[PDB]
Amino acid sequence: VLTPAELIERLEQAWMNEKFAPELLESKPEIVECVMEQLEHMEENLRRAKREDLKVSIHQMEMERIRYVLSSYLRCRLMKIEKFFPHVLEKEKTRPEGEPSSLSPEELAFAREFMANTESYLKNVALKHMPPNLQKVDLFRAVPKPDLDSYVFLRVRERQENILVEPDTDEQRDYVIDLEKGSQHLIRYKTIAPLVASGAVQLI
Amino acid sequence: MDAAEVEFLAEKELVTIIPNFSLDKIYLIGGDLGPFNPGLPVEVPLWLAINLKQRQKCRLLPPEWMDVEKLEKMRDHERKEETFTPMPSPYYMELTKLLLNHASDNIPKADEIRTLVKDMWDTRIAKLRVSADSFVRQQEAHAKLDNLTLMEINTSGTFLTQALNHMYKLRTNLQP
Amino acid sequence: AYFRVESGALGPEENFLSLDDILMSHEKLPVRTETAMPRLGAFFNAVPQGSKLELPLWLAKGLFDNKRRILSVELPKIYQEGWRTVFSADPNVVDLHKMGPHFYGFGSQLLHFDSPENADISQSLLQTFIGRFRRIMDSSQNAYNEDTSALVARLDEMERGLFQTGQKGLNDFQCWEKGQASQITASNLVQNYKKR
Amino acid sequence: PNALRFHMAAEEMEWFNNYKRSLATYMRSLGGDEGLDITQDMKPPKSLYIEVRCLKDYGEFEVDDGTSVLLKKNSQHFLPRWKCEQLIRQGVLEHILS
Amino acid sequence: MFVSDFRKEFYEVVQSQRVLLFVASDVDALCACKILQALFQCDHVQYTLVPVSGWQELETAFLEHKEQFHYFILINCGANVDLLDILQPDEDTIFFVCDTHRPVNVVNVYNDTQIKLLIKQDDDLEVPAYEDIFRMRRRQRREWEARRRDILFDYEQYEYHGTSSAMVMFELAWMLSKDLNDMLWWAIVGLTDQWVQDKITQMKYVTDVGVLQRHVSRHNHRNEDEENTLSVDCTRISFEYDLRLVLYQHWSLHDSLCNTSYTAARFKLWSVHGQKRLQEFLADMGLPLKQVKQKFQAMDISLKENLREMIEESANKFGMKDMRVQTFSIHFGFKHKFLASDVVFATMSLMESPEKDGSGTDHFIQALDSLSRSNLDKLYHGLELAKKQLRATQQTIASCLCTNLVISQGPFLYCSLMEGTPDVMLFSRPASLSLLSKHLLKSFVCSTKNRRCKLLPLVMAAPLSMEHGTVTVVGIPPETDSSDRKNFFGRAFEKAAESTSSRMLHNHFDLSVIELKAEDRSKFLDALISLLS
Repeated sequence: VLTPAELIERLEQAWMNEKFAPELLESKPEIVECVMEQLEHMEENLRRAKREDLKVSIHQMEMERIRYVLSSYLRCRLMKIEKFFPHVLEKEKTRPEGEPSSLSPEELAFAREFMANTESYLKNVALKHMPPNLQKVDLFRAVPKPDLDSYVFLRVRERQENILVEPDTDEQRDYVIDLEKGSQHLIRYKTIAPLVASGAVQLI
Repeated sequence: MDAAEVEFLAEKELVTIIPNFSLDKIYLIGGDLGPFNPGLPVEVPLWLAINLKQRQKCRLLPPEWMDVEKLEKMRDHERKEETFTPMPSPYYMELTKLLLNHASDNIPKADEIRTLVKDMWDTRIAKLRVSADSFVRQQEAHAKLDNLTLMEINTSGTFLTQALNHMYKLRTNLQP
Repeated sequence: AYFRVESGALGPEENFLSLDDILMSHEKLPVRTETAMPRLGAFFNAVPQGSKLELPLWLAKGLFDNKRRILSVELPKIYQEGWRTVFSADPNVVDLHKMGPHFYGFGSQLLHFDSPENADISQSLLQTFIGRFRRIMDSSQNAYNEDTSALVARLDEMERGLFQTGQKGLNDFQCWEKGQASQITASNLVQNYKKR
Repeated sequence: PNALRFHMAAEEMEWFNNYKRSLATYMRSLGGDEGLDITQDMKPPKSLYIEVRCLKDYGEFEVDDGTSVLLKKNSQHFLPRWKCEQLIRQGVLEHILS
Repeated sequence: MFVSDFRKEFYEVVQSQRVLLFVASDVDALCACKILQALFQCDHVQYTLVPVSGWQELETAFLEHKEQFHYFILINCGANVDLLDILQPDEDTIFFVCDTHRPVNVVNVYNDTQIKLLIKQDDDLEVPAYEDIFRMRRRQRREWEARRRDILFDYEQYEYHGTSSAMVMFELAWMLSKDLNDMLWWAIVGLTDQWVQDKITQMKYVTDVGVLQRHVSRHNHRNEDEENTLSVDCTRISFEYDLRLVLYQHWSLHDSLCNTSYTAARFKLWSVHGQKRLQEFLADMGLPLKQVKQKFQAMDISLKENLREMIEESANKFGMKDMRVQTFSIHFGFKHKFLASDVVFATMSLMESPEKDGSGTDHFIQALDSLSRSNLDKLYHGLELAKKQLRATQQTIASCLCTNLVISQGPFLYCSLMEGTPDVMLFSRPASLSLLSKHLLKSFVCSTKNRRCKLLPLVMAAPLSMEHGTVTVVGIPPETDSSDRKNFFGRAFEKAAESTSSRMLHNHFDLSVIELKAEDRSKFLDALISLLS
């Protein structure tokens, strides 16, 4: 079991990773549930305290900071879900059992509702009035996919060796580098995405 | 990320204050904050320090590195070298701004400190500009930027990354 | 919280829902007709074989096939050797706004027609971008609270996006340093709705 | 606002209502009770209380269930930030920094 | 009743509640509100601040808020009237009153539960005893009633002002150990506002200047190395023995000399020989004309070294002995330096601005914002407006004195502004009219020959509304170097209107400013004459 301070540390780490990643990252139900529970317990405890105290104000300020971080993180995830909904749903549909999910159940319900609402609107406003063979729009092709070739700044948390930098399509130009702990690099996201997933690097 | 959020991150750094009130140990989710006793020093996060100062409850103490001699040596070293040198704090610019804007009455020689921090900032920004120009002109695929702070990266990061994305797409046009 | 669908013109295919891409593909492109085209003579009744026409890029892309059955495509003068040599001399003085607002996006999509000059078009587009980067970066990050009409006059659509990003970064830091970044303000849309 | 409603088509209004319902459901599902309304807390917090000035007449505004305050133009109130954020974002209140 | 302990009876009582602030429209009230706001925001006190400009506005606001609040603080209003009768509150409501107006109404003085006066008991207050004013029949009861009538009439004859409310608030802040330098500056500005408007005597001003000098020394006195290491961005307040000239550091010395009522009145600059006298004064100084006509900041530094002493000496030669006044200045940054009277004039000009695009509650908000160092641009804008207002005042004074518009009735002087006057619009608002009337009386007393007319008070009228035919009427007491600054025109006006049955409105918090139906005017005046002669 994590200490509460470590829990807030992981919350901030996920916040920044989601803020800079070009795609929807992996869901973290434990972090969200634990943080919400911590906020609820702190609110209850403060309800037992007197209003005039300095301690109550300090506790409230800390809770405000935690709440802001959680809200911003969830907003970022929701924006990504709305931007790429067909592809998010497709990835979730065909996921292997062992592999971790990128959607919480509630996010999944939200995404399904978003897709159905948008499709029904498009059908009812224009597509039903088009010629019979033009009535189907494949939303999978109409909505752009995440661009995984984006450049990101990262800080190394755990040393990594033999990372393959590919400057272009030509193989002969590709070379290899080392990532040392504490070092900071600017590199394409596609090369280092598994390291973001495992926690070896932090996106800044 | 915007500058307000980098400042939010910077506000988690620990500083020392002398309170004029008494309070028992506080069990914050982030971590315990020791008992507060009038006239005695105690370590707290920067956000709480600024709040207590604004409410006339504490007096702030400058960090150890906020010293004119040390800062002058650091500025000279930064000007002499070619890469980025390690900074006294990962949020030196934000800490300087907040502390000197809110507690200059508590920090002697605040004007000199501000000027030295400004000198360091200007030198490092110029080094980052040279790095970006070299990245684009020489057509690099990767770069190393050690000892560079979050605020420095955030000042021009979006522009550089967007330019690099466009340049990569232009470099990979001919691949079918 | 409003983010239009972004351009995909520099990639292998353009984005279906991108307004910029639709406007870019509206632009014309010289073609030569390789087959008689009945019942469309009114719009250009048959169009004779070998006729020379200007078609929108989307229409040319639709009719084009690698074996050149319906039509063959010719490059606009802007992407031919004569202008490529002018670009190499000094790419900073050419007005890419007048020579096609979507200069890079249009040139990128021309590579779909498998011209013998594909390698030269590609190399020219890259060098032009590299040769213009420093000026774009400097002007965007150092023109503060000033008139920029002369600084963006010659930039194309893709470059104007970078310039706006650079100005945004400069403005945000200036606001933070002056202490204006902490006030809670009316949303951007509310300001443009109720005060414009 | 009705001004904005005027531009939308009826089908667009139906889409907006459906989206609003879905967002409310998701926000309700996050926490034990009432969940978390992630439409608030749009900027990092600085102070627990703030000073607000009324930019227009708005009438009664509930501070706590027991007590309300009348919003009339050019009056000033010292209030918790989380109760004023929404009205500030709508252009009803202005945040005064001194 | 009076409050003895401001910490225990007022601030600790209010700290835990929600409070409503009614703030009047004068600079001293604004400074008091600033100090109180700083204190409340330190302690997370939920407060509502409502600007009010007159009795009708206050009554309307109270009606709007009486249900939602139980604690009200009135700043510079409510002490001279029977508040419980005007407001008709509930028995549980409590009114804290921090008001400079005197005398205090007897009903307010002797209320145990609802009226609490934040007034120092050391002030000039001679309240009648409870028995004589609150309680064989012909022998005693009628005698007691007649005596009460006499004592009440004597007690409520003259209107004056007590200690500044900003100073009371600063004393409260010092008691709480929450007093900062900004609070001290606000207190100084409040006292200077009292001085600039002739609300207090010279002796009281000097006494309060000494009181504030002690606080300034406590807050700003440090040794040489401490001064060396202290950042230039920290505010510094200094006691100064400076000049009476108005805004002279933000204007040219020539313009300041021409537009300061003191020098302008003594040189008779509205006359043709006054300009020659001013030229003689400048020649006696040795200041080149081109230098004195240049902006003070751009003037050559060599002339500034001993400017105050040389000006004092030359003025002494020319019959002005009061060129130098004890005041304060505030410095911050490299650039920003202000004298207290400059801030007072800028705030007044922001509040009484003639730009009618913005309402008066809008003009109040601008004035209140200007007092914060974050809104420095507003302060500079107010300085420009003050320059314009001073020029307009001098032009109006010249027009009044040259045309012999100040005519002496028997007991008082009468001057009336007409709609044909160019700048009349700038003086329709009551505060501007009052200040103009005081400046005009000073100029007239300096420039008249008749000895009797020098010892008379002044009554001044100006048009208010051309729709309703209303005129604003102000009355001010005689202008003398040792004047007690006490005014009897409020009761005289109320007694004239009652005897003549005119249509008068009392809306200003001062009883010497009234609104009258123009047609009644003539009639009114005769009664007033008969009443004062």
